[PDB]
Amino acid sequence: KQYEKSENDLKALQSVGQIVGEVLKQLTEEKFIVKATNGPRYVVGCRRQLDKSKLKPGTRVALDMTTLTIMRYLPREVDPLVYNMSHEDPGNVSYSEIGGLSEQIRELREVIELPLTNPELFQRVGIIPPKGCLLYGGTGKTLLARAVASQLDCNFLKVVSSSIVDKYIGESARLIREMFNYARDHQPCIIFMDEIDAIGGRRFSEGTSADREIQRTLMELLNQMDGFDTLHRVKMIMATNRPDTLDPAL
Amino acid sequence: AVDTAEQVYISSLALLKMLKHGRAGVPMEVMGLMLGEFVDDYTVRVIDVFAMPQSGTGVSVEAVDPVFQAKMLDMLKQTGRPEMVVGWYHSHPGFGCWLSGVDINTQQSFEALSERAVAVVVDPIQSVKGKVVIDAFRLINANMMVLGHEPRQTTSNLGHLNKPSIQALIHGLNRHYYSITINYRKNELEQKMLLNLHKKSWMEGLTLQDYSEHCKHNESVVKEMLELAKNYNKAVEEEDKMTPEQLAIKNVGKQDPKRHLEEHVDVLMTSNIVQCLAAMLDTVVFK
Amino acid sequence: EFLHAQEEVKRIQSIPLVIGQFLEAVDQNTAIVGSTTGSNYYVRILSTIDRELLNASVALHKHSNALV
Amino acid sequence: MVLESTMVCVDNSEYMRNGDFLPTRLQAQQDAVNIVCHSKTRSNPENNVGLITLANDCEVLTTLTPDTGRILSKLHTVQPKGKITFCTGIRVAHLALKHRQGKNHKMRIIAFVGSPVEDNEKDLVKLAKRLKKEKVNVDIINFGEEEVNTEKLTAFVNTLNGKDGTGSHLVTVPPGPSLADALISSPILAG
Amino acid sequence: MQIFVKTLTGKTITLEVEPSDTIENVKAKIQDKEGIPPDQQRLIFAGKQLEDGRTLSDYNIQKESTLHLVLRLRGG
Amino acid sequence: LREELQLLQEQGSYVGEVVRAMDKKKVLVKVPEGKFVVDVDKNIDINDV
Amino acid sequence: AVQKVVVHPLVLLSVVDHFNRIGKVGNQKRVVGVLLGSWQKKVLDVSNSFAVPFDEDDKDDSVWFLDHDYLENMYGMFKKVNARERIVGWYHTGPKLHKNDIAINELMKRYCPNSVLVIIDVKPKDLGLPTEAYISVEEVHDDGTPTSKTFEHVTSEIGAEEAEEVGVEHLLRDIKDTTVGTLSQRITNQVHGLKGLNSKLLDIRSYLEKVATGKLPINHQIIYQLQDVFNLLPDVSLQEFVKAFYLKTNDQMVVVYLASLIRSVVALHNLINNKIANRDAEKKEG
Amino acid sequence: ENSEKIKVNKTLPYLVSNVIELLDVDPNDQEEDGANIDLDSQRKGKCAVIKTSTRQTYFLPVIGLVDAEKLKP
Amino acid sequence: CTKIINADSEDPKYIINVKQFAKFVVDLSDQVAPTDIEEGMRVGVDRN
Ligand SMILES: Nc1ncnc2c1ncn2[C@@H]1O[C@H](COP(=O)(O)OP(=O)(O)OP(O)(O)=S)[C@@H](O)[C@H]1O
Ligand SMILES: [Mg+2]
Ligand SMILES: [Zn+2]
Repeated sequence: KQYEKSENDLKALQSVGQIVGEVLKQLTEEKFIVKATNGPRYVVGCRRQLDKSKLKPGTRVALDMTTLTIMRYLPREVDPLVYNMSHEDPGNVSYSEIGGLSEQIRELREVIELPLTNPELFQRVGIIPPKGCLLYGGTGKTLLARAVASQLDCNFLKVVSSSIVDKYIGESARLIREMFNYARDHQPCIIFMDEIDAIGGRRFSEGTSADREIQRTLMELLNQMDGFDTLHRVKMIMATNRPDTLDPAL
Repeated sequence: AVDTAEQVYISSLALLKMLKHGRAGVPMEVMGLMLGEFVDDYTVRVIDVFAMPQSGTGVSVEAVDPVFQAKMLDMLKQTGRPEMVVGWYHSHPGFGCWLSGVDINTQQSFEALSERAVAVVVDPIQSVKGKVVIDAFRLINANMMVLGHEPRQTTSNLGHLNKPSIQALIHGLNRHYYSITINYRKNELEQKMLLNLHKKSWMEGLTLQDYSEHCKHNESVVKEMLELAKNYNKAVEEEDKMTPEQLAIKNVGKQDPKRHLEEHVDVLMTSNIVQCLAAMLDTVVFK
Repeated sequence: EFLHAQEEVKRIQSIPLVIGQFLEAVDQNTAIVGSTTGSNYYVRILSTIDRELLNASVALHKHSNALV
Repeated sequence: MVLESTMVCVDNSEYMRNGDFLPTRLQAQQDAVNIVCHSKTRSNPENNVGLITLANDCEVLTTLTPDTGRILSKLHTVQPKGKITFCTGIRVAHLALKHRQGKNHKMRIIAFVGSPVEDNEKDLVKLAKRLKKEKVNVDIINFGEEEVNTEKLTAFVNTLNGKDGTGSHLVTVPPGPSLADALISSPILAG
Repeated sequence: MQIFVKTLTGKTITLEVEPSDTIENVKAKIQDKEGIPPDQQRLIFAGKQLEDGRTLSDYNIQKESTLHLVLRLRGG
Repeated sequence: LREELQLLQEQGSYVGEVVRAMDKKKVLVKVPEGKFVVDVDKNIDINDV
Repeated sequence: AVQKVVVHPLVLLSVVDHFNRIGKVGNQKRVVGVLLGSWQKKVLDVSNSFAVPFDEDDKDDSVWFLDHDYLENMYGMFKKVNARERIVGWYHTGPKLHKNDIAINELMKRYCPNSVLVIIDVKPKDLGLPTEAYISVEEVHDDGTPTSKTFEHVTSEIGAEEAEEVGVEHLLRDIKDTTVGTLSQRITNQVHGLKGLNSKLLDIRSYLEKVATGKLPINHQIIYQLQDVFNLLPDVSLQEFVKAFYLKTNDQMVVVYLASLIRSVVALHNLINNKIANRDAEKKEG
Repeated sequence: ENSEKIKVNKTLPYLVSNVIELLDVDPNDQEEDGANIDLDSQRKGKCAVIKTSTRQTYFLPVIGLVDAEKLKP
Repeated sequence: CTKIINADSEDPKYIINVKQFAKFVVDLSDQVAPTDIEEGMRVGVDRN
């Protein structure tokens, strides 16, 4: 058994990692113009037994070192940042554990718990449900959020609203991008921001420099939230310590 | 010893099996056997080629059950006439032709029983229509590489005819193996019956061509040929001007009239002269 | 035979070719390229190029990295 | 060992359909074929045993193969119905043994005839002198019922082992439905 | 008692051995009488691969039996 | 035309920009890449540079 | 049922080498082998083949043999070494449509439902395409027999492929008729196909050899088409078929008259482009 | 000998990287012999994706020596 | 020029950090005392 383990290692230690790649468009049945997130892009060949059709612009592929041609393709990827940002609170927080906020309970409930199951009453009226709302007020705000999170088991996503930023060029915006991507991945889904104030910010005359791409990702999220996407089964939940300071448009 | 005038005769039949098996699994290094007929110390003849089920990785490729090998050769003896594994080949995908550090190793296994196992590379990418970068090889002893002694004792002006690529010279050539000049065994047995069998047609020319639309297509070209001649009524008029070597580099953004204006004249001729002549024979022949 | 060579010319025009964008020329049959590498290099051209169809989306050779 | 190739020719003619022999006429000759293909395999591992017929449609029912799992599968509900045509039975026996993987084997054929034949004796004697130029030794073993004293088959074996052949025989059938395991004990013991 | 093995080239060789010899013994013997180490000694008899630890009585391979060898192709 | 196939496989040239040159016909030249100095091709006077 | 067949030049060649390997029999042998391929989109494809051992004796020529174990294992190897590949039918070397090919197809139809055959050429001389294929249809009808079955030719052509077009165009390197201009049509089908119509006029002249002397079955179903051909012989030259013919000559030649008029002016502009390079260098250079 | 050869190819220079995702898709359909490869599409366990600081990403079909259950994104 | 990260006892197995290239599980040279390569320190490392 041990020697078998050893030869599994042996025969395992000859494969070669393969260049992760992405395709822009295509020219022929065989010509393919793709690009890896390494940087550059090169014309590249493929395999004649691997569904040359299912390679729509947007797909995710892998490439071999040696000859740089398509060998295998893989489904979506999910940027482990948000993954470990997704499912880390098993809090036993219960409505029993809370009190003094019944009206708030129901208020929140309607806008996040009602439509996710039944849409009828609304179209019977003929009004799309809202997209995102938030509270304002130590009153059990964050705690209440953690509590309500315990009622889906599939589609709760929370973010601290500050780790989002980065030190590299700009990928912070890419982060929120992937976020809304996963949102559309499981159409029922709840994204959450904790004290979105800091990231929120407001208007400035370019005092600092990082404020620039800060506001960049800011307007990025602005667009992503309510522009050119039929907001369906996707609620945003926010809270503050001063609901004054953020952008008036937000 | 050898004379570096080895002159490997292959065939007109094996190379199509080489490229079809080489290209159907192109980005992996596919390989197989070479089943041929030995002749004297100088030349060798490889007539038949077959592959095996294989198992590969990115940088390596192996074989599988050996039973496949003996049972395949028994069936080729009883059907046709018996032969012998002339050598073996493999297929660099889009590389060129050299012996890599693993390609050299199973060659070393095969050169023990017979010392003249020919190692063959076929590249089914670099081959466009003409050249088919093949370049068969065979090892030289690295013991004589240690001696600093130059092998193979050139006794004929037939070896140093084809020059190696620099990329194959970066690899083990010429420190562990050598190249061999080859040609192809051609005969009326085969050469007459691939020429007079492949590009042939039967009615494509005794027929007319969309008779209401051929004359319509004789306006679909001529209409823009007016305005293309208006550009030819333009570009000559800006001559006796800036030194027409300048009129080569400058005109690379847009199309010139002059070359494009004789382009359609060939098209507007052969579309008409063929269709006029082919119609005037059916008047005679058909009643 | 010229046609034979003219068809066999495309041995450069194989698959593993890098992608770029053409910028400018200074003479016949030679110019300078721009790829995602940003680094610019001054390389020749081949016959089969229609000089007339040249912000040129261009592919370049992998190893030698010339205009194709 | 010794180079031969044992080729059995089963009898699927329509006169072999009754139940005069005790289990079945089909199964009794089947186990007779089963024990001789265990006698030829274990005395020489190179011999494959496949079966042909001599009926109206001379079919390759099972291929000439060393496995008997196809032979054991087809001989159940084999449908032994058809007119006998032995005049082409010589040709479907001889041309089969020229399709073998070895011609240096001894051409040895057994033939099971259990039906009245309508051959010409003038046609088989041209086929027998054909086998003289083809150097073929066939031991014909009679089963079932037939014209008694095997008409045209004594005259064929004599014109088979003629011209210094002197080694083939004609195992004739007894017209009694007894157990056929003792009838074929003479070819399995010696030639 | 001897045996026989044929390479794909059609070679024909013998090896005087004894029924108590393992296949690995033959591996070494024709490593000395052929050159190829036991690594690529993929040998076939009766259309079957032999393991190097069993005695000759395990395969009933008699004297001068027609075995068949192929190398263990594994280049790349 | 039957030779560029054994000519074009050559690496191209390098686009550089010179602030100025100095003695021994050498040239301080930039590339976004750091600067260097090499000689000049004899066919090039430097007062013209 | 089947639109057409597609044959690669490999399997075209992969019979010839076997015809060489059995060419030492001298006396008589037809090459018969298993045809492999993969028919898709109602188009018959042919990819690979080998040949099965097969003999034939002239007296009582109803005795064939297919060593099916050689058919079982080698296809099992080929199903292993290419699982995309499968059986498509069979072929034979086909000089003259031998007699056993009425039940060879029925012997091995338990593998391929539409077990198609292919007749090839080993001694090429024709003006057509020397690859022929039939199909199996059966009939309880007309007049002939209660059990009737006759083969029918589905059309045939040699398909190409991007892999093998590299090979064959390297393997030709011979006399060629490339540069299709005004002349390739003149020789591929105006020199040639008019003589192609010879051997079809002369082919029905060969059936005509039975007027009172030839073979005993007479006509029944051969003359319904021949009655039609002299009936569907085209219209005579009296109608506006005369007049509308002069009409289009009076239209097609005008385009040629314009296009030739352009050809004279272009080369005249080229003439000054040599008189600019003749006079403006003899004073300069010398 | 196998562990020794491992150690041989288990030299001292190593590439650092961080986990991105551990891939688990099925084997492809359908595979044949001839040009088979025991590496590509022959099982469902297990694959993953990583990134060195040099900003590269390669696909691992083979886990390697250690197990991955101990690991995570 | 090279920057340290951390180490382990009984076996060299140090962790390096460099400017543009990534980090590597690394080793020292015997030709120096095995000690004063502790964390928070700048060291030299051959190019190859
Ligand atoms: N209404 C309440 N009922 C019971 N306990 C409460 C209540 N409000 C606050 N608490 C307690 O105080 C803690 C504070 O709750 P949080 O939701 O973190 O407060 P918050 O209002 O979000 O304050 P910030 O924003 O962190 S300053 C809870 O975890 C409880 O332990
Ligand atoms: Mg809080
Ligand atoms: Zn290789």
